[PDB]
Amino acid sequence: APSIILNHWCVTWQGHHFLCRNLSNIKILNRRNGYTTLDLPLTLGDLTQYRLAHGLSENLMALSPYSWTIPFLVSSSETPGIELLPKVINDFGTPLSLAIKTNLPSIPAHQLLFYIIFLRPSPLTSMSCYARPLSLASTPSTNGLCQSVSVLDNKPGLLITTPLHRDPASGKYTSNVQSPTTFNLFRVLYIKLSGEEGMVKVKHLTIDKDSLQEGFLQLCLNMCGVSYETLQCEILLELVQGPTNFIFPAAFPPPVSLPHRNCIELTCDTERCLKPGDVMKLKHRLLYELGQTPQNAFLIVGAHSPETVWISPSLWLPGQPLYINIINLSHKPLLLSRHSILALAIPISYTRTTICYSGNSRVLTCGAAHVLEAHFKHPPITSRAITDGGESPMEWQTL
Amino acid sequence: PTGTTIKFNPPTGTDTMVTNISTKHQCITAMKEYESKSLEELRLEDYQANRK
Amino acid sequence: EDNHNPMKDIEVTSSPDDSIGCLSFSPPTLPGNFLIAGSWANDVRCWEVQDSGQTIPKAQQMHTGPVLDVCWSDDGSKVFTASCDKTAKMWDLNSNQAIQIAQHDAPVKTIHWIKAPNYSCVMTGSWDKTLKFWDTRSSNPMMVLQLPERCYCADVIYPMAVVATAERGLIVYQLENQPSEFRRIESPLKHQHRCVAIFKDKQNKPTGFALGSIEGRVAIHYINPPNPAKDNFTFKCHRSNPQDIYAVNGIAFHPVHGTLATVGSDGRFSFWDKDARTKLKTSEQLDQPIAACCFNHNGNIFAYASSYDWSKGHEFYNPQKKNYIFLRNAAEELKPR
Ligand SMILES: [Hg+2]
Ligand SMILES: [Hg+2]
Ligand SMILES: [Hg+2]
Ligand SMILES: [Hg+2]
Ligand SMILES: [Hg+2]
Ligand SMILES: [Hg+2]
Ligand SMILES: [Hg+2]
Ligand SMILES: [Hg+2]
Ligand SMILES: [Hg+2]
Ligand SMILES: [Hg+2]
Ligand SMILES: [Hg+2]
Ligand SMILES: [Hg+2]
Ligand code: NA
Repeated sequence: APSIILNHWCVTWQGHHFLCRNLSNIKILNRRNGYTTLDLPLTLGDLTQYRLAHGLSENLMALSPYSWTIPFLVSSSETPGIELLPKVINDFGTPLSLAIKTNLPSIPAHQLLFYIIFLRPSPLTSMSCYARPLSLASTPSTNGLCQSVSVLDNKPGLLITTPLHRDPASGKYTSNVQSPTTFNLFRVLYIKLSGEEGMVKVKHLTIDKDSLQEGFLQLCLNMCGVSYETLQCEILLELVQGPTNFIFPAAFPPPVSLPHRNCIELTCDTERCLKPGDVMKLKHRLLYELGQTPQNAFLIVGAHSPETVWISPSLWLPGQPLYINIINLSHKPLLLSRHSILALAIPISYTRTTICYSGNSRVLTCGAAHVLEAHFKHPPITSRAITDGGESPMEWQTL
Repeated sequence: PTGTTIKFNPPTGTDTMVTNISTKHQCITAMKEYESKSLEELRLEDYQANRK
Repeated sequence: EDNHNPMKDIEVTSSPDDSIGCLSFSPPTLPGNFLIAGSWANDVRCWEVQDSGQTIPKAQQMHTGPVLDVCWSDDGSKVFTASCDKTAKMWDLNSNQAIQIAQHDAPVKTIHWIKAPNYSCVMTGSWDKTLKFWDTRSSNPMMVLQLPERCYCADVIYPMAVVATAERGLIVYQLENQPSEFRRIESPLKHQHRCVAIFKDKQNKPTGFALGSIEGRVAIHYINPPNPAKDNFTFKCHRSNPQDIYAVNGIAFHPVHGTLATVGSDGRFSFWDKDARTKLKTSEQLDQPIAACCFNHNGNIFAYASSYDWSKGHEFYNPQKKNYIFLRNAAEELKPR
């Protein structure tokens, strides 16, 4: 009902997602690698706050069930002859941009449909890191403090506080501590680092236990450009009883651009360059296995940014390398600035490329796999369209 | 005489606008017959007279 | 053409059968939002308001007379109620039990909760020309102040208090150690007083008030302005575009943006910027007066009640006309430009 008709488009709210439609003929120009790009005159913040009012909340993403979802631009199933690179919209200030693959010289008015759906990933409780056994001998002087503690909803946790010393060979920050409680799986609730400059940035973290059941834990942290000799560390862990769906060998940081959503921001490990119209099957270091029935995996999709990195979508399978398929569609070369977002790994469940979504059917398909309808299933919120027509002066007097 | 037994008639006046206009005051307590009572006072005594 | 809800705003379910006199949103100490309404059918009702826009009737208490004001305790466990039955009540929401806490010699028109460092009381203003303060346990008031006339409108933001009476009486009160008179102000409006709302400066400190009369005019008044002859002003509102002049029934400031809403006998609400001295919005015309309005603790919600206000006497009262409370998302429109 609440639409936004502005500059050849009209963002309407069905109740759980947005549907977008061109209002005039779109001429395909400067087609590269089969795709053309096209800017819209609307941002995610215009749709969720500035041009629509969703329920009685200040932002659609402030709603109980929308405060946990990933906004996801996805093509429509009723657009034959038109494909769209799907992408997460993980900022609100950048105008929406499309990547259209079509053979048509032009797209008629009202035929370029696409959605912005709200993806609720697999919960954090289905994923946890794994501590592998090794041959670890106790250090002659113990290095840190390990206190059992309760975390989350009265669950068994572990507060480790310790200095991390830089290995001269690897550059990794390590420490050996004696855990009072034994555990096989764990989740990382936070890492607070304190160097010479103060608060410090983390790439990955592993924890190894010893194979003599002694309770000795080896902490290893890979850092971003931190050159310091000693880091002061505080690490809260959740101890995970019994297997989860995904088992990782190393922990990764929470997503910076989607706080409190369960997904992995994939950054460029090695700096590389891309010529216009060129692809790259970049290989990421991340790996995972299954701990346990519908099937589970990760969607690998692009993100949104002023200079979009376009990502041809893929499904990331247990035990398989993580390839991130980049597709240069810009007129300039693209060098992959380190520590910046290349793709997102979103955990979903499905039943058995070209990611399309049907509005009537409540059906979202990645290739042949069928995403579980529950994931993009939210309650209908009655929102209104904000106009802000006129601000005339008071006609005012004084004594 | 309590309540609002006298018929309502909007008082006439004049104001300036931003130009010169005449006004009608659509509030019963602007009439001289009622100008010492508030709307809620008038309504309560109409209610106590079952004058609904 | 049906003009009951021209803006097509959320409509609260189980609305008061009679005209709605007053509206009050729960304080920020409760999680979520609860709306209280008093009506001329003697009752006080509570609805929970979700962020989705849905409303769930919670509970209801009754006076033996029309309910003219309502408000909450700071902590959100009590609702206080002021009635034409010359009494006020404290409604304990956990227990759904109401008890008398105040006795007046005429209808109680205003009720307010004062949380001070050294004392907590409820302040009642009455047509018996007193301002009284109850400690919610004793039958004897902690304090009684004599007003210049009958209490019409009243507003409290600790430590300030504004009271308007009949015959354009206007007194500002100091509340810091004990409630006490601070200033009687010669009225900036030439007509009957109907509503009043204190506003804060940038420090979140009370610095003045907006006053509304029956004559389509609102006054903006600072207590300590740098330049009174220029900084205190009035403005016209709730008029047609011969001009019809209507009464301003309610004023409310957005708790965060400091902009304000006015509602009037003309059936319209308007949004303003007392600083830019501009008008932000005027609604479409509802088919009956808007009697009361209210913002929630953060200003995401604007509540406004559509009810006859007796502005044309009893001849224009249609008791089969239904009353509504409308909820409207205010987060974006009340922000200044
Ligand atoms: Hg549309
Ligand atoms: Hg993990
Ligand atoms: Hg330890
Ligand atoms: Hg490591
Ligand atoms: Hg890189
Ligand atoms: Hg598809
Ligand atoms: Hg599909
Ligand atoms: Hg797929
Ligand atoms: Hg309640
Ligand atoms: Hg109050
Ligand atoms: Hg008091
Ligand atoms: Hg209020
Ligand atoms: Na090395």
